[PDB]
Amino acid sequence: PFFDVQKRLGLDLDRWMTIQSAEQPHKIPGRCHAFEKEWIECAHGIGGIRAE
Amino acid sequence: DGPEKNYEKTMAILQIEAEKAELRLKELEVRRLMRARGDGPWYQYPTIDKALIDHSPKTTPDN
Amino acid sequence: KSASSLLDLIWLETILPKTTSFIQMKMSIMVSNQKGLIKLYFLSFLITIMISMTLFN
Amino acid sequence: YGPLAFVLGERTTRKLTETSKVITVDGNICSGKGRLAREIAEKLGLRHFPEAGIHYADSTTGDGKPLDVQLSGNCSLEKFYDDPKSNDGNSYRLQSWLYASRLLQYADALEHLLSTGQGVVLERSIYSDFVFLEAMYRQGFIRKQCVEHYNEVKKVTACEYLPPHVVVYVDVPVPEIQSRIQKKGNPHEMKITAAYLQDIENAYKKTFLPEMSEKCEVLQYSAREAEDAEKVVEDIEYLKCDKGPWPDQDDRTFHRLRMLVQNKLEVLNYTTIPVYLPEITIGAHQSDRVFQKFTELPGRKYSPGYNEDVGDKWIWLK
Amino acid sequence: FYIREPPHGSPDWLKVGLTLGTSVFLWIYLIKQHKEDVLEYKRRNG
Amino acid sequence: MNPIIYTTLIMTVMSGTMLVMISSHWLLIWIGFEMNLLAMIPVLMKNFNPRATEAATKYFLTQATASMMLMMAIIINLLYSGQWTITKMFNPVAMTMMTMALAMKLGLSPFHFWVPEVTQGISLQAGLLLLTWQKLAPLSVLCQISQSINPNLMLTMAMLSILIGGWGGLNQTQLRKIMAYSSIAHMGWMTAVLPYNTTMTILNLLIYITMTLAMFMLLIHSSATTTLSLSHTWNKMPVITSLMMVTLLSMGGLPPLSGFMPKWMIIQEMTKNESIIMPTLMAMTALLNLYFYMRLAYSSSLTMFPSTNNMKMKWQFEHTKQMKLLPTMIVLSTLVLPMTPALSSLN
Amino acid sequence: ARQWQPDVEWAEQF
Amino acid sequence: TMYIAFILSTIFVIGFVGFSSKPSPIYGGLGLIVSGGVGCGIVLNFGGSFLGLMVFLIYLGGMLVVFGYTTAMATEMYPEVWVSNKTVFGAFVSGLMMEFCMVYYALKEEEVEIIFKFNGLGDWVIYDTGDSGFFSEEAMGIAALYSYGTWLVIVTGWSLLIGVVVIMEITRG
Amino acid sequence: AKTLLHKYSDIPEGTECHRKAYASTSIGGATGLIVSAYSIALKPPASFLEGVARTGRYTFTSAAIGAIFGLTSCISAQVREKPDDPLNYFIGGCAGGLTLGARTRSYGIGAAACAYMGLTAALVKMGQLEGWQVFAEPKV
Amino acid sequence: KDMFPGPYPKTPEERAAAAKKYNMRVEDY
Amino acid sequence: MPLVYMNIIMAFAIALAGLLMYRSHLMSSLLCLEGMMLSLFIMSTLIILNTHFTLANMMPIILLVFAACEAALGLSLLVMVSNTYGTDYVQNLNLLQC
Amino acid sequence: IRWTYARSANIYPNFRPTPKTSLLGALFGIGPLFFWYYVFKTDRDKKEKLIQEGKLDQTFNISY
Amino acid sequence: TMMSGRPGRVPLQFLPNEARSLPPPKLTDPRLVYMGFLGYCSGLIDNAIRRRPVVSAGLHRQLLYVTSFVFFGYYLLKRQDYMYALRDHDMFAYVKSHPEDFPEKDKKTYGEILEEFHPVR
Repeated sequence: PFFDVQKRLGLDLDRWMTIQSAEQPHKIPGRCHAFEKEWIECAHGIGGIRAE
Repeated sequence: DGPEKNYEKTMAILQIEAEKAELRLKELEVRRLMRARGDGPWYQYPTIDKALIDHSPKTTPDN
Repeated sequence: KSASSLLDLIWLETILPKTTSFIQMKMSIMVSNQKGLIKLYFLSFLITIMISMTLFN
Repeated sequence: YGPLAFVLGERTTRKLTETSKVITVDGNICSGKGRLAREIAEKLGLRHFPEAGIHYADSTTGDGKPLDVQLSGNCSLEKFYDDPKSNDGNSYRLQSWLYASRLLQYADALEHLLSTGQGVVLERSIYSDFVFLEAMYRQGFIRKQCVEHYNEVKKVTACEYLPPHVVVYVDVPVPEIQSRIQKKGNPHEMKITAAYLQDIENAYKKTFLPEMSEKCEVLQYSAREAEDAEKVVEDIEYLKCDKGPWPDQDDRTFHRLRMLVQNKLEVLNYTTIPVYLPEITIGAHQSDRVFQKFTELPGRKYSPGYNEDVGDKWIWLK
Repeated sequence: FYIREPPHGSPDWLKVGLTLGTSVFLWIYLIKQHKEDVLEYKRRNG
Repeated sequence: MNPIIYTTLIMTVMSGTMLVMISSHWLLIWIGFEMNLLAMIPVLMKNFNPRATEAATKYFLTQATASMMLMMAIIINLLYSGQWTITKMFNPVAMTMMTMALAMKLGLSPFHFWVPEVTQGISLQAGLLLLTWQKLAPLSVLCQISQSINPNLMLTMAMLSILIGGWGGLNQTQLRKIMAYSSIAHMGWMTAVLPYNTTMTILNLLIYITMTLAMFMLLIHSSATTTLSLSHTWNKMPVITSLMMVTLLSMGGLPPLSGFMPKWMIIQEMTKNESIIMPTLMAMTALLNLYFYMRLAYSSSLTMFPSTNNMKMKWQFEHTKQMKLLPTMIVLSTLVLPMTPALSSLN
Repeated sequence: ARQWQPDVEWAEQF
Repeated sequence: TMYIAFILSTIFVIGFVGFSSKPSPIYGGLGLIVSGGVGCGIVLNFGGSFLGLMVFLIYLGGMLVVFGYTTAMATEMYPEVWVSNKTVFGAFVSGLMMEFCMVYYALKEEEVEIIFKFNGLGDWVIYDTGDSGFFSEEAMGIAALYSYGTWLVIVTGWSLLIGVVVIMEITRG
Repeated sequence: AKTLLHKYSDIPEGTECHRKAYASTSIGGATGLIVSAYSIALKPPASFLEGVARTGRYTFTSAAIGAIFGLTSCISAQVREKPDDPLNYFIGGCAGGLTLGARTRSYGIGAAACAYMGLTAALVKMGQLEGWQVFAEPKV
Repeated sequence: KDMFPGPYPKTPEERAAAAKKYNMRVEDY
Repeated sequence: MPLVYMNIIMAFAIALAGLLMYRSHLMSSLLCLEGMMLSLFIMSTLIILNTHFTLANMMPIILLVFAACEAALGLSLLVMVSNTYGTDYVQNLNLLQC
Repeated sequence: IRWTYARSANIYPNFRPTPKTSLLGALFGIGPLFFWYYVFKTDRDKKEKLIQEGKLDQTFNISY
Repeated sequence: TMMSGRPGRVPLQFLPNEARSLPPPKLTDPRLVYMGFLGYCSGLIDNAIRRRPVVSAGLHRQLLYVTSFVFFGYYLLKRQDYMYALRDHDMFAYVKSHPEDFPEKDKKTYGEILEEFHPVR
């Protein structure tokens, strides 16, 4: 039971550290920012089964 | 009552139950196909939201 | 003798009800060893972890 | 009272005062301890609890009137006096029932003390009830297994209660007690032997009084000394309060004790421990019949206040 | 009858009134909700 | 323990479970598990006894090992994926380690050994929390990662859990140990359908929670911890033992009682996926649980045992503590079978 | 005549 | 000196074997001390100055309270060392042999797959060629705990306070 | 695990009876080693030699059961010329149960083990022939 | 409970007790 | 993977095996717990530093905090066992069976 | 009472699966079953064969 | 997990706004009546446990039991109907959008199909 209260109330409790492509202090990019960005934008909304 | 009342009631019941059986088989096939392909509104396991990605000038030019 | 005792009150019962209940009782005694020592079932946990890693990869 | 009251601020330490003490006036059979206890209660202002008998629980529950022997107690002191070696187990059954009655009495006393704040003057106590049991065992009325069951029951219930601050003991000798009994009038009491009273005195002076003196002060008075209530009261008013574990009590343990003593079924939880002694083990058919008889008493069928037969009304909205 | 007055005793008219009010309010809210749902269902279809 | 402190500890346990069921980050799930353990240990030791200390130590050791394995699995998944979100785990070894850790937290066999001991050591009040609320977080985590769960390992654990729970329940005369083994069997039943349909796992969890709440509250209302002590309850309060018999029959999975709902739906879902041997074996093995429930029903209500003389005094007094949820939990655990099509609301 | 109604010997088995 | 990290990791494994064989807890203490110091060295070598010094400092303070207890609770008239019991010595030797076998297999055979796939090349390879500028990236990311990780701060603080409460409740009898 | 399973199943029925028996023996030995390890963990032997003896006894019993089952099944398939009949596996399972009874030295254990094992082996053969899935992949 | 049929008598004491139970003589039993 | 990752994973495995295999004292089990926590810290720290996951550099500190929280829990349970039995021997935890 | 108890309730507790008892039980339980199965199976096979080849007369067998 | 990942599903929402297009369950629904019956049984058991007249004591309490059970049952039934309607709608849409996977079969009457006759002798 993933009660997604964050998406409901709009709060951001831990989605800021889930990925290294998110906003980071002083805009320090992750070592694989480009690859993760491509993977996330490719697999956005199509579902996990298709994304695999 | 008349013998035709039970006749028509039986016809209606048979129609309803046959529709139920056909719908159950259809639902099983639909669920199997959706789970196998993941191209429908069901079995849509979540992925990373692309709104978290920061499209701002980073520190290193090669991003 | 051949029916009333031998089959009904003896073999029929021995073949299905009595045998099964006895097996279940023995398994109950085995599982509930009434030891309660961490040193034993933590080693069992280690063995289980190793076996799961070997089998299911 | 509950956890909410403790959180909101109701603390028993505020209620405790100089005279917030539990006093147990002990003594041998017909030692006149009752008059001394009453006189102590009158002058110190404390509440007096007459010694718990067979029908003490009947007084606290219901109409306050004793129930039938078949229902409330299933034992007789008179039968024990007549035949102390009966094969019905009446002796040990009576002893266990009296221990249960005194356990309830002690709980009610502590409750009253912890709620109202007024002190309590009890006659004997669960701590002093073992004297009779030991005397019965020494006389041979009850066997060893009954003593073992009594010890098992006692060690689980008495531990949750604080011993009395003051233990007043009357020390009327055995021959004087025999004379009083033979002049009292009750033939059943006259049937009491000499070794029984002697063993009662031996237990009192060997185990109870020394052990109580280990915990707190133990005042002692003879027949003449106990007849001066002012003298006994003055001693209590000048006793060293250090005696007893009560100064070692905070609002936490007081909250625990007050929660315990308000739930009588929790108080008597371990009284009915499933030890199948033939002297107390009531059979299934007899248990069913006696319970059905109890349930048919006026006011004993439903919970208090919902018995329409005894005048309770508004039950539909109650 | 009882030497100690019953812990329930005379009815707790506060609690009884609260219970009755809650039940009546629940029934009224349920009826109003059902009416609104019927009206909305008719509106969204015709 | 101060009531304020006890309420804070209970709220901390609940907040740990809600953190596990609410976060989207693996680190926060592990944090919620840690908070649950930290606030559960003193709750286990509310009443100080050597048995309570032993139960707390064993529970702490087991949960600590499970949390270490879970964090190792999380770290390996991060290493092989660079992801913290609760999603399709991208490493099979990490998946296996996490499955072992979560099974150890739930008490799925062969990680079942601590449950009968910890349950017996703690009081009924703590046992209820341990056997009902402490199953929410690991089950939620398993339901979130059911896609990546290796079906073979989970099914083996479920079948072993059912077998071992039934076998262990037969040799037990302590009520708390019987409840612990029944909990193990029901956890196996719940985890059997995890790879297939998680809503059936949720339904089974709800039904089991209602049944166990009813049973533990009846035990508290009777202050009974052994079969002999519970037997005396027929004399003082026959209603309690009759309701206990009904709830035991429900726990056995006998229709038309509510306990038939989870087993029926689980068998349905497992047969929809062409698994016919496993549900049949599970149904047959449930008969051991039904056996020890029936034995308890005999000793408690169906047959009357010898009481003691001192129950006469207890007859006069009425229970003061009132559990307001007990009638509702009894009703929901016995007479909700005509309401199965409500399954959709759990979707 | 009556129902068997477990005795102490039976009860001590449990 | 191109394999400093590998040597430190081997010493890490050695210390883990040392306190995993269960000698007297006093000796397990220095085993954990060595392991923590060498892990701090590894983290320093990978650029984690603050993180490595942090593990070093915390474990140094934590093992002290353990030592206090070893002399109060786990105090055996004859405390046992790694060469005092054949069980402890056997565990120590088995751990050392396992470590040596895996090290030899990893080194002489470049690609080694025991459970995961390990490459025999030096750890220097995986390092990045980027420039952090006027930054201590680890320090900035850690300091982002009070700006970005407000929720983490709240939960950790609550857990620490509840930990104090739990310790007091447990150690009260 | 699956390596031994495919070392036994890939051998066709009624062919290479020696190798089939060896594969079944290996499977039985692995099962016996697992059982011995669990028994040592849960029920600790007094001495190392006692543990070795217990492990040897359990492993030998399990390996003998597996070898006898494999030999009996393959011989039945060869002689009867019926590779796809569950009766072969039933006979093999009953032979394994008889060997288990012999090792435990109990006629009742032998007979019960023969019956149950034969039934289970026949069920396994039927599942192999038909396609029964003990662990069914989630399909819905 | 002792006046019900039991297992096969083995010791002469058991054979005497069974004979007494069935209201027979030890020699005749 | 680099060999340092292999060494750290092996250290975690060894500590886990040690914890699962008690000998006499409960103190050594807590030592193995702390060792596993330290190994996990080192693993996570190396992973975060290597991938330059800046915002995730605070994860090992949180792990360490909850690690020493569990250590304090263990220490308190240890003192209670010693107070109740005189020794921290794991064999004294025997009342609860099955 | 003893006669009734020994006839019904005391049989199994005093039963020991000796080879004599086991063999008698087998030959009396599954023996007749297999005998009747053989007889009836042979009869049914003969009837079915006669029906198949058309050499069995069923002129007025319109009730079965 | 089927319906959990449906697009547009708002988390922690008992009744979506799209559910209002469905007819609400009638207040005379047998399921709602059974919910009221469960509430009444809960009230009776509450009276029995507290040792008060089962069928008469505390009419307000039993009324509250029935009202709460009916209220929650009505909302629960509405959600259940919405979820089943969603299931049917999604199934129909998937069938419509995938004609190849669900092809119409040739309709052969029994006069054409040959089903073997198994005699009963």
